[PDB]
Amino acid sequence: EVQLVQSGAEVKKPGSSVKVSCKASGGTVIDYPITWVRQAPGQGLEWVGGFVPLFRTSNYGQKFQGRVTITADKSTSTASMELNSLTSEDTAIYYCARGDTAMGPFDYWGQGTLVTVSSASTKGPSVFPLAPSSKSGTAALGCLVKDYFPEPVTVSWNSGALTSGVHTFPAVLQSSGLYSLSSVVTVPSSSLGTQTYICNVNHKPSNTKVDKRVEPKSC
Amino acid sequence: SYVLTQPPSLSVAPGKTATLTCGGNNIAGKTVHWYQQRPGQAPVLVISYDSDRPSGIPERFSGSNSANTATLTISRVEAGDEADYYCQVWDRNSDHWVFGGGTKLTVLGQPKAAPSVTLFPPSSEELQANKATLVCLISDFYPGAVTVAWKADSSPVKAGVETTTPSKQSNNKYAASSYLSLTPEQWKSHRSYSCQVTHEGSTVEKTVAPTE
Amino acid sequence: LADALTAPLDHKDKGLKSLTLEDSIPQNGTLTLSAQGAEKTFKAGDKDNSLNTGKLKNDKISRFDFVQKIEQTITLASGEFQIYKQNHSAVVALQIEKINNPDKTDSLINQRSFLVSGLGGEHTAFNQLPAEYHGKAFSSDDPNGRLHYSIDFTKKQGYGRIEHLKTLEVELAAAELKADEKSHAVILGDTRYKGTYHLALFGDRAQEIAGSATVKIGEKVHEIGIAGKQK
Repeated sequence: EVQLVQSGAEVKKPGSSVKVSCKASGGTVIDYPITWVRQAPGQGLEWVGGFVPLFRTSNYGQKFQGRVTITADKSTSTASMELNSLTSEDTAIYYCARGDTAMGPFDYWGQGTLVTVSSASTKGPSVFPLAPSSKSGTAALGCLVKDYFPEPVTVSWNSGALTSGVHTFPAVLQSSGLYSLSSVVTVPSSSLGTQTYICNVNHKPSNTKVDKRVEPKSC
Repeated sequence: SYVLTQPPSLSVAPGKTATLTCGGNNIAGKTVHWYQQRPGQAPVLVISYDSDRPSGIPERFSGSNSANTATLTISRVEAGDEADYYCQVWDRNSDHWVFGGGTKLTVLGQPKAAPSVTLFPPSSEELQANKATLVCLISDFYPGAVTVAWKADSSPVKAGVETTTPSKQSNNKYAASSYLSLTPEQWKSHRSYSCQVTHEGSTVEKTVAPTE
Repeated sequence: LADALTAPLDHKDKGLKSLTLEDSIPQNGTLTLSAQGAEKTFKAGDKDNSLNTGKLKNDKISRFDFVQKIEQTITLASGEFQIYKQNHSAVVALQIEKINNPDKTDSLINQRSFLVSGLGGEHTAFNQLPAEYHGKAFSSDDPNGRLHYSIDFTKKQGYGRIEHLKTLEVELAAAELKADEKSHAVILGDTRYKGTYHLALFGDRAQEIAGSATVKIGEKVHEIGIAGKQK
C-alpha cells in the first residue's frame, strides 16, 4: 500500500525547462530505483531515464541525454525529473515509476503530470452557465468552459459535494487553437426550486478559479 | 530484444482466449514485463519476469516467452479487459529500458448503445458578452462513430462547427461534443437551431429557438 | 525483501532464517547488495557475512542489485544477486551485467555472465540419511525453468531432468549419492540430453535439494542453479 503522487500540471514556452516531482504516501521514493516514463498524445509509453541507487547515478534514454537530470532530494523526501530546452515534442504525461531493483519491473506508478510545451499564450477560460432544460428522463444543467489554453481544466460541483450524476465531457481543440469543454449534471426536475448548483472550474495553467451559479431560466 | 514488436491492435470475443504478442530478436534471452493501461489511468503491471503473476492480477492472465515471442495470454476475456497492453524489457546492450508500441485490445460482442443527446442554447450571459455558443453533448454510445450536423432552420451550417473525436470513457462506451459558435445576431435571426446526431443508422434531432 | 539486510533474526520467519555470502564476496573485497530502498555492504573476511534469508519469500527467486569491489580501490563487477530459498536450503546466483574493463581499469564494460556462488542451509549428514523432488531451475534471464529429480537412497543412485528453460530444455544422469568432506549428503553426476552437475541434500529428513548444473554449448558453458523439495 504505497502510492506515488506527482508535482501537478505544467505549461512551458519552448526552450524553457520543467521539474516534475514525485513522492510516496505509504512509503518513500528515497534509495529506490525511481524511473520516468512519458506518454505523448496519440502515442504510448516511452522511457526517459531513471535513478540507480547503487551506482549513485541516473541512466537516461539516448533521446534526452544532455538535456535531462533525474535526481532525488532526501530532505524534501522527493524525486525529481528536470527536462531542459523544451519543444512541443515534449508535451506529454510524465509518470514516475518505482521498482525494487534497477532491472526490476515498475510495480508502483504515480498518476502522471501533464506538461504542455507550446509557444501560444496561456489563456484562462470564460465560464458560462447552462441553465436546466429537461428536454432530454431528468433535467440537465451545466457549465460551458470556453476558449482556454492549454489543458487541463478541472471541474467539480458544490465544492466537490455534488458528484452523483455529473459528466464532464472531454475538451474540443477548436480550429482557433483554444479548448472548450462542458460539465453537465443530470438532476431531478422537481428540486430545481430548492437546490443550488455551483460549478467550480480550476485552470491552474492560468491560475484561474471560477465558481459559477447555474440558476433556472427566468422566462 | 531491443526492438519490441507489438501488433497495434487485437480483437477477441468474450470468454475466448486473447493472445497478445511481443516480438524480439531472441526475446527468450530477456525476461519481459507486461502492463495493462485503461483510459485515463496510470499503467498497472500485470505480469513480470516472463510468467509471473503479481498480487491483484486474476489467474486468467499469464505470460510466457520463447524463441522470438513473448506472449501475454488472457483466458475467458471480460469486457473490462479492453485496455492497452505494453511489453517491456531492459536492454543491457544499450543500458535502456524498452517498451513495445502497445496493443489495443478490442473485446467483441459488446452491444450497441444509443447516444443520449442534450442540446443547450447560448447562455444569457454569453450573449451579454456578444458571443453565442450552441452546445450539443453526446454520451453513452457504442460503437464509437457519430455524425453531427447543424441546421439553422432548415439550412445546413458548416462554418463555426467544432466537433470532438469520440472518446472511450470508463464503461467502454464513448462521449463526444459539438459546438456551434455564432454571432448573437446570427443566433437571433433564425427561428431555430438544430443538432442532428447519427449513430448506427439512427438519428436524434434536438432543436432550440431564440424564442427560448 | 530489503529486511533481509536490515532487520534482526526473528525466529518466527518463513523458512531458512539466514545464509552466508562469504562465497560471493571477492578475496579481500566487498559485496554491496540493495533492493526495496535499503542497502547493506558486506566486507570480506568479517563474521558479519550473514544474510537474513528468513525475511525473503519461500520457493521464489528474490533479487538484489549488487557490485563487487576490491582494493586505491576498484570495482570488479555488477548485476543482479539472485537467491532461491526453501525451508532448509537456498541457492544463490550472480548475474554479472558489467565487468571491469581489462584495459581501462576504473572503467566497466558491459558483459553478461551467470555463475552459481552459494549453497547453504542445513545439510543432511550422509550417515543420518533415511523420495521424489520437483522444483525450479534458473539461469540468466531464465527463471521459469523446472527441475524434477528422484532417487532412492538404498540403491544410492542418481537420475533427474531439467526442462522448461528458454534455451534448450538437460539430463541429470547416472549419479552416485556420495559424502563430501563435511560428512554431508551430496550427489554428483554428468549431464546430457552437456557437462556435469552436483546436488546437495538438505533438511531434517532430506526434504529438499539444491545445487547447480553446467551445460556445454559450443564454447560457452551455461551454469544453472537448481533446487527442489519432496512431496
